This record gives sequence, C-alpha cells and structure tokens, in this order.
Amino acid sequence: TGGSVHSSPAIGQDGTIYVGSNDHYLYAINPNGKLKWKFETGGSVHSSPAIGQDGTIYVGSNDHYLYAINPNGKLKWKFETGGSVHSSPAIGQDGTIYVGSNDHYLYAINPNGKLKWKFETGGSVHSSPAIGQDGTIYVGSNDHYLYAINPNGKLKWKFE
Amino acid sequence: TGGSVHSSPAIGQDGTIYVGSNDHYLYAINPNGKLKWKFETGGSVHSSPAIGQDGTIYVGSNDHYLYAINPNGKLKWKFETGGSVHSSPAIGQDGTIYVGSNDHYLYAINPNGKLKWKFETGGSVHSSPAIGQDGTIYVGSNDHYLYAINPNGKLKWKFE
Amino acid sequence: TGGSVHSSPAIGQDGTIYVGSNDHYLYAINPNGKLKWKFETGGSVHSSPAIGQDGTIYVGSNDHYLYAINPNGKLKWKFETGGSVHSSPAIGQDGTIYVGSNDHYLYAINPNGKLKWKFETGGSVHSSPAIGQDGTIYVGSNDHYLYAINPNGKLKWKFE
Amino acid sequence: TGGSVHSSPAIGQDGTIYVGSNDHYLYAINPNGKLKWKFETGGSVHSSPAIGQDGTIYVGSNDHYLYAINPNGKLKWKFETGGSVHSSPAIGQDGTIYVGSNDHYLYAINPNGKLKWKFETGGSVHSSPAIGQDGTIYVGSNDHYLYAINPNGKLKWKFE
Repeated sequence: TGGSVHSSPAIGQDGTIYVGSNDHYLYAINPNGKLKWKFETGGSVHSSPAIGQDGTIYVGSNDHYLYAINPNGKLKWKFETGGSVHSSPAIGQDGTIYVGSNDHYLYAINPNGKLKWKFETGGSVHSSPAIGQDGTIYVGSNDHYLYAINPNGKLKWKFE
Repeated sequence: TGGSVHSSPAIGQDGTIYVGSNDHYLYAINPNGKLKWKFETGGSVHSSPAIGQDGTIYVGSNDHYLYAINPNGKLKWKFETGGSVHSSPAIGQDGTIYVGSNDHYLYAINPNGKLKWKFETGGSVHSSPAIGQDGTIYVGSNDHYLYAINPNGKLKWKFE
Repeated sequence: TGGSVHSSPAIGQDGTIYVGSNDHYLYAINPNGKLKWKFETGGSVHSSPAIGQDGTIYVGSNDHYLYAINPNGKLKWKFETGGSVHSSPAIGQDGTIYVGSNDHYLYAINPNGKLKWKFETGGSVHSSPAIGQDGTIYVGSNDHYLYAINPNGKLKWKFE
Repeated sequence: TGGSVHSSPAIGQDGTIYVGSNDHYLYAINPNGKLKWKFETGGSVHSSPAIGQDGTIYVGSNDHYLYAINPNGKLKWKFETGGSVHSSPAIGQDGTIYVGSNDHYLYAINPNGKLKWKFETGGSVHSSPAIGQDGTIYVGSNDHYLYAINPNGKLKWKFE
C-alpha cells in the first residue's frame, strides 16, 4: 500500500481480504493478491475492519468517522464521532455495530448508520469491543477500566 | 486495572473475559466483574488475547514474549521473539499460533510452544494476522505491505 | 501522576518542571518534587510543553486544543484544531507558536491565541516543529515528507 | 522519505536539518531541501535527534540502539539497549547522553559510547529527558511517574 499497514485484515465470504493502511485507504484485495478496490477515507485507517452478514465492511478512520462500505467499494454510510476511531468494530447478532472512539465514548450504531446509543468512559477508547453470548459488550478504556456494557447501553460493571 | 487498557478483550467458553493492561498484567475477569486472576508479564500487554480450543489463552507482551497461559492463570509456556509483541495472535485450525513482532517477523508457533517458522518482513509487524479457509495467513507490516504467507512459512504474495 | 507520562518535561527559569500526563493534566512540579499546580485538559497530554519568554507554558492535548497556561496555572487561552495535538509546540523569536495536529495541518498561532496561518500537509503532523535561524519552520508529516515552511505559511520545500 | 516522519527535526549550526523516518533512516538535509546524507538503522527512527557540541548527532531507533553519527554521516558508535529507543536523547554539560528505552531504563551513556549508568523505572521510558541547571535529569515513565535522577544515577525523587 502507500503506507504502514497497522490495521489487521478481515476475510470475506468470497475470500476477499480487507485491510486499512496509513495511506488513508481501506483496501479490498482479491485472494490472488491483485487489487479489487481501495476506498479513500480522510485519514489513516488503523482500525481493523469487520464484515457484516450482508457483506458490508465496517472500519474506523483517524478522520473521526466509522465507515460502512458496500462489497463493491461504494460508501453505504459514514458516522461521525468526536475523535479518531482507532478501535476496531464488532457486530452484534442484530447487526448493531459497536466501536470505541478517541472522544472517550463506546458507540452502538444501528445497521442504518443512525446512533443507537453512546456510553461515556473516562478516556480514549482504543480497545476493540467484544460481544458476549448474552450481548454484553466488553471494552477497555485509557481510563484504566475494563467496561461491561449491557445491550441497552447502561453500565453493567467496570473493573479497575 | 492498574493502567490503560488498550488490549481488546476475548471471551472464554465459560464467560471469563480476558484482557491485557498497560500495567503489565493479563487479566481474567469473571462475568460478574470480580477478578478471577491476573498474570504478570514483564511489560505492557497491548496485544489482544486469543483463546484455544482447550481454553489456553495466548497473548503478546511488550517484554518480547508470546505467552500461553492455562485457564487457571498459571503459565503453560512463553516464546521469546526479538521485540515487543503488540500484534494479537491468531490460532489456526491445527492449533498453530501466528503473531507478529516488532522485530519485523511473523511467527508461527506450535501448540507445544516450539517455533514452527518465522517469516521476515521489512518492518515491524503490529498488524494481527488473519487465516483464510485454505490456511493462508494474512498480515500487514510497517513496511507498507499486506503479506499472504503459506502455512509452510513461504511467501504467497505481498501487496504494496 | 494518574497515568503514563509520555510527555517530555520542560524546565522553567525558576526550576519548575512541566510535563503532561495520560491522566489529562499538565503538571507543574517544584524542584523538590512537590506539586506546584496541575491543569486539567479534556484528554491525554502527550504533547511536550514549551515555555515562552514571559513564562507562559504551551502544550497540546488529545482533546484537539493547543493550551497557553499562565505560570500561575490559570488558562491564558486555548486554540481549537481539528484533531488531537500530539505534536510539541515550538516558539519563534517573535513569540509565534507552531504546532502540528492530527488534522494534517501545521498551525502558526500568535501570542494572543489567534490563528496566524495553517499549512496543510498530506497527513497527521505528529512531528514537533523546529525553527531555523532565518525563521523557516521544519516539521515531519505522516505523509512521509519533511516540510520546510516559510514564516508566511507558504511552502519552502518538501523532502520525500 | 520512504515513510512517515514522526521524528522531530533538529538543526545544526550550519543549518543542516536532521530527522528520523519510519523508513529506518536518519536524514541530513541541506537548507535548500537537497539530501546531504542518510544513515540506515535497523528499524524505524521515531526518536528525535540531538546534536552535541562537536556536531555529533544522537538518535534512538526501534532496532533498540542509541546511535551516535558523525557530521559526515558515518557511524561513530551504537549502544544496544534492551528495547526500542523511542525517547529522544538529551546531552548534559559534560557530554553525557541521556535517553529512555522501552526496556524501562533511563540510560546515561558516555561520549565514547560506553555505559555510565542506567536507572530502572517501572515501565517503558518513551518520555525524552530534560536536564536542570544543577544536572538533575527529569523524565517520565509509562509507570505513571515523573522521575528526577541525580547525575550519579541515583533517585532524587519520583512524582506520582
């Protein structure tokens, strides 16, 4: 790519490999190593993509947006947070997309790109969320806590 | 925890939540938010843990080691790389553990903790590997390439 | 402090040591190791402080602002950029404050806190500027270039 | 350069601009923007160079070494620490070079490239040291403390 690849790749059902690059693009690479397409964001893509059931590719960007990209490389939507999105998204069973932001919030975004809820931690959320079998969302914060957040966006507990 | 939680949590079969902390520990937290155990490495744990089929927890540390920790919090083994292990391990179908290192290599480590092979890129491997259906290992590098490596440790292709 | 001290300390004329912390504060510490004061910003202070000729302390914050703090620990002014200010400010002979931002610009800010000019690079400006004898401002960018900018904000040259 | 320029430039007496690059080189650039020379280290140069009284250029590398490079671009010596040297060196009145390392130590190195002392903190030393009028060396650590070290390498105080 044109820059450091710190983003961690994700693999689609047809074998397409998606990865972000410091050069600001989300890349879609065919299994044979040739470019399928590249999608330009406004900043470094350190966030690692996640792939929804319908093939939508979600990734954060240093330009403060969470991107939802169709398998053809055209934008589905982008959601603006208050700060760099270095956290990597996780997708719930109903399609909700969860991601942390440098602006200290954990975001829950509906598949349509509208905010479901946002939960304020005390510091940047660089950690990438994990979703439990019951739907609990776990994520670390720069504020030293591991958070457990219920599906409705309320604190379950925080572990110092 | 005692420090920033940049590591991304992983959830075990019984619901235990594992996460690293900048305070040098790998944490195991019960579903109720109470400590199960904390394992001290020699440096910040920014790497995100992966869980094997038998419940072993693998994570890298800034102290240059890849750790394999038993579900009870006791060390199974540790493997020394040449630099900080910020990359998050991936586990193959056969149990091979793949992880990047700041020393520029992608490591393949067998379940018993012995090196299978190491693949030298041109720069730090902070990207976390993904594994395709056919066993190909994909990982980004600070040298600007996305690498596709065969399970035998030989290059398939690299995408600038 | 309450968090990692990645910021690099600066020493005032009277020996006071100033440093930022990941806990969001700018610290002013007496030579005997006791707190003089701490100033809370909205986010991690990774930027390293610079000290003006009248003792004003300038530092960037993860909350996107460049801060000017009086020697007594009270805010003089804060200037909002479009992104995290990890770059460390430099002070020109005339008192102009130069600092990079995650929003890709090198900023020149007058002593009164108003914009003098902003220069657009191709990527995040984490590098901290240096000032030559003739006033040229040098800074690196995530876009791979070392920039030389004239005092009037116009490009002198860019070295790939 | 061939990669991101996160290193902060330093300016020599003749106006030469020195800066590290993520492409592993330390660059020396003439005031007119043309390359004077480049020196290859083994890893990314995020550390910001310092210039000694005699013109020696000191800089850390992600390859774990502190480099001393002569004005003509030839290696004078390199000093191996136990981890990445992202801290930027400072030079004391007697020529001692101080720098932090990811291996948790603050290093004091003699001008001949041999160890004077190293001081163990509780975590990675990414902060760049500053030197007070009486020779006290101040540096932050990932362990949350600002350290004040006497010139003999013994603790003066640490500020949480």
